Amino acid sequence: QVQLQQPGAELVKPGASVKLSCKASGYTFTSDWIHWVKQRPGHGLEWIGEIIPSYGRANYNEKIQKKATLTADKSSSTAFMQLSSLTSEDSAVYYCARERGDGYFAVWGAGTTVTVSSAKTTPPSVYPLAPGSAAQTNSMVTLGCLVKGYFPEPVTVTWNSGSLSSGVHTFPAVLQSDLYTLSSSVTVPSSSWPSETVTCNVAHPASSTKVDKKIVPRD
Amino acid sequence: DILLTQSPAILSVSPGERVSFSCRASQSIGTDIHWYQQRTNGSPRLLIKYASESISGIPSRFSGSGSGTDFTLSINSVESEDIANYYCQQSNRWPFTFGSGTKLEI
Amino acid sequence: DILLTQSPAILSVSPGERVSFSCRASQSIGTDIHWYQQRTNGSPRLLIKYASESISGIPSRFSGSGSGTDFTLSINSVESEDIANYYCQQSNRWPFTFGSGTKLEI
Amino acid sequence: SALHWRAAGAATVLLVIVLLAGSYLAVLAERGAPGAQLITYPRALWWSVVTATTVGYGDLYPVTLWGRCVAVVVMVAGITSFGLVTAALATWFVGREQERRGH
Amino acid sequence: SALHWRAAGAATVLLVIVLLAGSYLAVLAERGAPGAQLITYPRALWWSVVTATTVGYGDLYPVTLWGRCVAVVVMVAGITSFGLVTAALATWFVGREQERRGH
Repeated sequence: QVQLQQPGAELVKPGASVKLSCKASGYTFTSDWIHWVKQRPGHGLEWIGEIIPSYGRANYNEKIQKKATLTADKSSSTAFMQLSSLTSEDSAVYYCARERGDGYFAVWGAGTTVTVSSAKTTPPSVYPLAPGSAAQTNSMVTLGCLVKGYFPEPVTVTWNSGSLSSGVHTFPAVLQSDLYTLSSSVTVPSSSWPSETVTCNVAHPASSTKVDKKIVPRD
Repeated sequence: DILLTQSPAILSVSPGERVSFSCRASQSIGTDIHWYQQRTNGSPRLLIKYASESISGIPSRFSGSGSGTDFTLSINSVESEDIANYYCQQSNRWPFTFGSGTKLEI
Repeated sequence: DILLTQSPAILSVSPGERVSFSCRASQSIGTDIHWYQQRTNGSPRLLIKYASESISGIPSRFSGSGSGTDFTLSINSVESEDIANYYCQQSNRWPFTFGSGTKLEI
Repeated sequence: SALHWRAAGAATVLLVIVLLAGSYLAVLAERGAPGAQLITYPRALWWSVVTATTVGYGDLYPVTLWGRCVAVVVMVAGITSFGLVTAALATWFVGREQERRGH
Repeated sequence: SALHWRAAGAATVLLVIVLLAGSYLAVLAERGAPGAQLITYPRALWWSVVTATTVGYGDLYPVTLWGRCVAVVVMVAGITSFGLVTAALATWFVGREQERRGH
């Protein structure tokens, strides 16, 4: 490997500031520019600005209200963007990318989800979903798990720590009285359960919590 | 500032068929156009740079073409992994600008 | 002679909201565009020169942007003192020409 | 190694360093100026050759004060280098002609 | 101070005065001619360097008879100055080579 490393989330209060970061690795030349791109939920990409760490020289998108201030620490191979005096227009995902000075973004970060709200950070409650005792199975069987009462977004839901790729849906969160809820679904051959173990792992970056929860048939 | 227009916004094709996404620039930019793929909750991913040049990692299925103001990304034999949002971006003139983007839909 | 088109002629915004005035040039003029404010019975007053460069005296509230044929003056958080007529003017080619102008109205 | 051939050679190396520094510095100078085309390193390098030789096609040129100041140093390094080769060739021919006249 | 280095230096100062007078006079010549871009002093100065060096990008050029007459004086001052430096370098090298031959 991962070339650009970003935090997964920050909550910020209306009128507060925040300092996003980006740690580069792999080849880090003098010629390299770090870019910042802003994607609001269900909108497209917006170029926000660029810094050259070697010279520390920075340019900004002047087509929008200036919220950003780009800084680089050449010792710790790290680019920072100070976003100050934020409203809810500023709630979005912010990516860093690396451009070698030939004009295209070769490599992106995973991006930082910045939620600007007056609410408070809540870790999710996680609940198994094994089928009711009265359900005839087939060649396959659908299990799931219920991540509810978290703020802010996002959460990351994996099945057996990444080793279960096929058969997985995660549904988009809904928002109830300043708390989010989603469900994830997994579908395994019925033979392979519960003989072989099935665990949902649920990271919530804004609260530093990561919980596992095993899916056993119902007692 | 250069204006990248991507029309249409949604593109519905049948599995196995050829698909073309258009990017029109507001003024001539040579071949200084690059295309990104963004899957649901992924980062963008370079597919094509300089209009037609391949990035290794990328199915040969993906091609691009065009020069001046008219650019086209093509996927010959669309498969389910192609469902995503496709963006164009220019490096001809400061600053770099993006297209509004196009959802592919099978 | 270059033709500066300012549309729309009147612009109605609510107090505290962001406002944008457009100037389109009949042919590319780089950034050689400057904006003036004229209050009821005042002289014009330089606000922005060279499209985005600030004049000291001028609330940071005022910004400009644009290059080629498309230019924009922005007032982030319109206040009552902003009520005025806004004009663009080009220095790219002889002679200097003005825009038709835009009334802001809260 | 006579002075003139050492100078000719020195000017050749120095021109190459100026083409490279000038490419880098022009890009740095020009990004941030809306409409600027002189903003990636590979064609900046093409630009610096085209300026140093004085061909000046005009496909690319700087539009900022610092881009233009950089461009002036590239023009002058280029005109001086190539003039310092002409002067070194003139020094060779004059010596040869003396030797031939029997002088 | 030998002649050649005094002349080289004189030509450098004189070129700087011609770049400045030429910027001023071109603007004066060009305003009043519809479409003329050579009409503000800062880029006129850029134009005068680009003409004097003979790079001639063509981002700017005069379109009036007097703009063009001014441009001809800038071309010629520039070509002569830079030619007078080449000639002064050639004078240095020839002397050095004589001294080395032991002459």
